[PDB]
Amino acid sequence: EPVDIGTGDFLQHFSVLSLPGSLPLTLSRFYRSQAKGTGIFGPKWTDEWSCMLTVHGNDMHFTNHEGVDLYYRIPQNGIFRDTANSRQAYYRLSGDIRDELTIFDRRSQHSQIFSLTDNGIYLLSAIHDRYGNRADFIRTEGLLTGIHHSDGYTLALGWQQRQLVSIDLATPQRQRLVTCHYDKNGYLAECDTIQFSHLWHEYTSEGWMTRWRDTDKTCVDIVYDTLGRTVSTLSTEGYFDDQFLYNDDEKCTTYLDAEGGETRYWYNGDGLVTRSIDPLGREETSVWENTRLRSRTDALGRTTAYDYNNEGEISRVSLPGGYSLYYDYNEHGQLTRLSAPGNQVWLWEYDGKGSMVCLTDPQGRQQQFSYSEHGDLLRQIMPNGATWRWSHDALHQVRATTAPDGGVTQTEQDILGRLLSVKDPLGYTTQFRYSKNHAGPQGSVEEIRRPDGVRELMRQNSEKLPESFTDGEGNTTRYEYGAFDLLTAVIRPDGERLACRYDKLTRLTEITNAEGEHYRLRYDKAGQLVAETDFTGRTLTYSYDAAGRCIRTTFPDGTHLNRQYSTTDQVTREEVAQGDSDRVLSCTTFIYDALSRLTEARNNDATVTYEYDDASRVTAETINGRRTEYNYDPDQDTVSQRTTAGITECFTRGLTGELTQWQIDGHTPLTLEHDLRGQEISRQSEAGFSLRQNYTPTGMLTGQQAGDLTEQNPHYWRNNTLQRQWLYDKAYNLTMISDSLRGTMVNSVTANDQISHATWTGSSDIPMREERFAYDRNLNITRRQTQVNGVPDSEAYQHQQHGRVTSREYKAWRHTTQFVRVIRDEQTTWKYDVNGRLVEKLIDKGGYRPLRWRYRWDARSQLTGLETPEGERREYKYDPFGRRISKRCTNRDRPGTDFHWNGDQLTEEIPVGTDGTPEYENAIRWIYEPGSFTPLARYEKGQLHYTITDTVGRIQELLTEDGTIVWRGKQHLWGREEGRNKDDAPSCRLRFPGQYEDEESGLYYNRFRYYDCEAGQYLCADPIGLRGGINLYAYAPNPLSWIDPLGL
Repeated sequence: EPVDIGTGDFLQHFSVLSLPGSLPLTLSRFYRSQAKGTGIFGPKWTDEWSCMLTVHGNDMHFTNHEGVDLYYRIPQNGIFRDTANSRQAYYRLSGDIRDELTIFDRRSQHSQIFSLTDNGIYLLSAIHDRYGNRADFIRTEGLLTGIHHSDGYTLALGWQQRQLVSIDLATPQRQRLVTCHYDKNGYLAECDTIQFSHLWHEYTSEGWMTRWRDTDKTCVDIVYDTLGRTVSTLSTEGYFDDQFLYNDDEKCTTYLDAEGGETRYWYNGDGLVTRSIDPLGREETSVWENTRLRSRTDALGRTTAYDYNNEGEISRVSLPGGYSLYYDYNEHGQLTRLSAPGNQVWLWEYDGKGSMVCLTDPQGRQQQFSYSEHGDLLRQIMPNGATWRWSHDALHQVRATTAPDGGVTQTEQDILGRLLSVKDPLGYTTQFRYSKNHAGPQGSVEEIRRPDGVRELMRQNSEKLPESFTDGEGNTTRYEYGAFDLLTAVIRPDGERLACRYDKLTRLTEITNAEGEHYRLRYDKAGQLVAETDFTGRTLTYSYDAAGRCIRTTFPDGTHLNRQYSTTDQVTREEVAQGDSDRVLSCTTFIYDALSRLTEARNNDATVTYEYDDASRVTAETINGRRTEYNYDPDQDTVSQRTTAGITECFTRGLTGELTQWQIDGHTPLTLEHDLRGQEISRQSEAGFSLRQNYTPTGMLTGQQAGDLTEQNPHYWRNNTLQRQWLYDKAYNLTMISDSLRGTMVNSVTANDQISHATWTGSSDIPMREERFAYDRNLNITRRQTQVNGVPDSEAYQHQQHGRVTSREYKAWRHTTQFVRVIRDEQTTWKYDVNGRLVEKLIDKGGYRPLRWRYRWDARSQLTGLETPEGERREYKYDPFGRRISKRCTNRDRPGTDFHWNGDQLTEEIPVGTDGTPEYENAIRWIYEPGSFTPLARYEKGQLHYTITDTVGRIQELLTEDGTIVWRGKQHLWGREEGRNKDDAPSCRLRFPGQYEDEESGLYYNRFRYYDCEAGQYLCADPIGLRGGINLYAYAPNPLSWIDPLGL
């Protein structure tokens, strides 16, 4: 909003200064081209330090920080008392005109004092709160020259020929905050601020701003008509080449944006818009009542209404769909009650100074807050008794926090509020140093000193935007910007560029990856994304309704995905149609209750229902008849008990909400301990299972010990102990693993933090097994070579096209005695359909019959069918949320598997006989904490196994309750599992978080996509597009650093 539609005013509002304290001191500057007001920054600019009351006849005129005028009738006795004006009722004027006048703001509980000067004028002399925190304004020769804050600092304002040139922090420290210059006519020409922007301005003789610019890329030219109305803008880089048309007879203003769109506004006598029509013809109307908004109706006809109480606050909001929100206040305008549908009520209680001392939630639970005399929050008591405490520095910023467990976190900040140091409950200190660029452009550097010795650098440019980041190993990422602070380039530590380009309204239209290929986006006249074409040339098209809700997505093959919405913008129905026939191939329904809570989702393959309690907490999720029930801790809203098929689990949590005990089906419980930083140091079962874990100064998981709790009986726990250690480089890449069961692993990483060499060694210094990796410009795998005992074992080179693997050569060697000869030689080719889905993988094994895989998909790019080299057919089905619920062999003698879920967690794999009968009594239950993707236990036929997981949450060991190691994982870098376990050992198909191995394909099912752990890629494009990254097929650049549990 650069232009006031109701007047044609050019408008600008910029932050100037923001000083922390008990009473925060904030300053800004507001510009209006046709304004007549003056502030501390000269004519045409207004500010919060220049408000004044002036006598006009029998009225007092209040001039606020925008130049708006509110009138107050002077009482017969000349004494104001809680006097208000309905146009802005939150302002309350009190006081005798012969003494001093006070404006109380009901919105903030702050007060402004105005003192008599000259010609019936009351200038701003103080600001204070209800605790007495006060800022005094000192004026000499009529000019504001000093400010004294009760926290203990002072400001000095420097004037030259009655023009403000400087604002300085004077005591207890001397610091320049703002510097100003003016043109030949006295208008503010330049304003450099220490915390915010540094801008220049140019004006006509009347003060009409014809140009403004920043320090580098932004420069805008504004043109006015003879009446002072803004008619055009244009930035030097082309952005916002806009025009403005005015029809004062019709009271209509037209906005012609730089991309050909036309927006018409109809305004009232107060300049408020009563009706607008957007570039697509969509209309929105508003009803005003003396500058007070009473209703608003969108293009769909949905109306939101606002009622008000006798004091000017909103008392009722009527929402589309019959929902109303009620607001009640105390005599000072502080919200004391909020009433929402579903009989949800919040209560706030205030003491004599306006401090919020007690909050009552809809369930009647109370939170008590205790304050100091000057308003500092000192203590908070939660419903369960958990107590937080805070102390504060001289500027009333928090300097120490005591957690419910007594752990203390100390923070230190400077006068500008920048963080200087942090000492955690275990005494580890991180330091932050800042330094300004005194030479050249106005850059700055921030250095981070971590308690492990790591030093990191964070540089800013003259626009105070991130310019570069250098990690603890010296790798530097750089950033470049255009006008309006648009990110135009990212330069990776390896030197490669990622570029972005925008249209004349600053909407992103093109991304260029390091390879040089382009991802393009197209918009309609209203800014809605109507098309996008990825690097593979695949185009999707979108359609929206009158409220901007996407109602159709069109795929290259012709299919449409239609969506219908309820009045509350919730998807009620989804449909799949094909081509020119609007024939429905499938439909998915979503049903909601009277509180708009999803109660049933249904497609052709699954029905999912949800039950709720009065607090809208999910108490039951059912999937095709399989019901999981929940109970909740009454104080923490955490799951305290869950049951599926008669098997009940119990969750016990501490004051902070940490898991302290877990128990299932009457088995011996699992108890867990945490340290003062909240990190788990041990978990334990009296049956015998025991696991200790320790962390680095920055919280890295770095040590694990299992078995022999007290080192009392090493002979008894022989072959049932584990010592594991993880070491990291100064960029926090996992570079070394010590594992008492497997050996030692050493990793080398690239500047992109990608592993280029991984070596496992056991008892011989020569590495037993090595993996060597190379990557292309998009950080996708190219080369993989393996070595066994220092002998070349196999070599593969895969080739990407448009970011997805297309072909690969592979060869393997047999070792003769010292010689090597090729014993396997094969080329693989990948083939994708026009929608970006892998449809064929063909392996030409030289000297053999070819091996071919074929994949069938649905319109949502879900893998519905798989054909093997032998001709067998597997089939998969998914619920309305994309959760695979079943797996069937459609043409052989292979038992199927049903899948049960809790939210995003695969909780049960249920064997299905060839006659289709599920074997619920043989189900394998995986135990997760709710919301977590890391399993803690496994339950099958009354047998409980505990897990030990690595640094990414992957299972490495399964142990019985008494601590016997039964399963041992062994993986190649990118996830291929190949540990050899006993035949009777429990199966463990879980891999990386969210991944499940299908033994019929070797693929890892990963929620929304299937993962190829050999190519390191997914079998189709990311269904969320750019929102998952610019690598649409890649898994993660480093599989020991990042995870992707949803496959997105």
